[PDB]
Amino acid sequence: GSRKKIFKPEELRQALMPTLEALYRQDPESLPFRQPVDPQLLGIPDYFDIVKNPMDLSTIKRKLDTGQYQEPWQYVDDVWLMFNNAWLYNRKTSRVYKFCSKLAEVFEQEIDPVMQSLGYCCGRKYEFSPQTLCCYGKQLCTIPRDAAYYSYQNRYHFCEKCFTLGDDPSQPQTTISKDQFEKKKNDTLDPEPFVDCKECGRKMHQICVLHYDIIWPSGFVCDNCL
Ligand SMILES: C[C@@H]1CC(=O)Nc2cccc(-c3ccc4c(c3)c(-c3cnn(C)c3)nn4C)c2N1
Ligand code: NA
Ligand SMILES: [Zn+2]
Ligand SMILES: [Zn+2]
Ligand SMILES: [Zn+2]
Repeated sequence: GSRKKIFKPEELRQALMPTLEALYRQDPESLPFRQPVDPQLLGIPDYFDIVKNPMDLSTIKRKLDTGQYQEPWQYVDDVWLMFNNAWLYNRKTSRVYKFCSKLAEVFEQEIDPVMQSLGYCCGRKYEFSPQTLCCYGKQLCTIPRDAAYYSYQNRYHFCEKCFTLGDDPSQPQTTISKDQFEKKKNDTLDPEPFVDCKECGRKMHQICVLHYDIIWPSGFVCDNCL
């Protein structure tokens, strides 16, 4: 009897379908996304080499219609899987890529009040900005958002101007082949991390619900469960 919130299918369908309809309403931008990708019909036979888990509006609608989502973040995840597949497969200059970006703008403007009506802090999946990275070359030096840099193992980073590795003064350093590195751009957004309400079990964002002047020695409890 731990007060876990169980979402019934009709609750999720009634709340979330208007956000899906807002995407469907976009003409022309929803047109590439209204049906499952058919690589042979479209003439893109390499599609499933790149996209391992396809997703589209019709599949999301069917999942809502048949109760396949236990909680609304799974719906949010499917919407972003659809977007991320298209941003990966298609070139930035292509119409499908640009249409995807329009759909994502619409979704971000629709999802927060809907998720709030379901008891959540908001519906935003990703952090607002790429995290600032540390540059190994200098001590002061850091890599800001949208900056170019080099990275081995997604661990050790050098800004391009600075570009014998170690992560601690006592750690014996190792020589790594320069240009074993990959050049990257600091433009990736990570998912906003969660904390679960210990009563209802809802996943809430740490940044949304945990404040600099509040402690939770016995565990986080959301506003509606207090
Ligand atoms: C998401 C899916 C697969 C994908 O990642 N890239 C892709 C490449 C070529 C065509 C389409 C595609 C498929 C179906 C489509 C369309 C495009 C369009 C369409 C309408 N206007 N424009 C520019 C494309 N309508 N339909 C039903 C497409 N989209
Ligand atoms: Na265009
Ligand atoms: Zn939030
Ligand atoms: Zn540097
Ligand atoms: Zn709660």
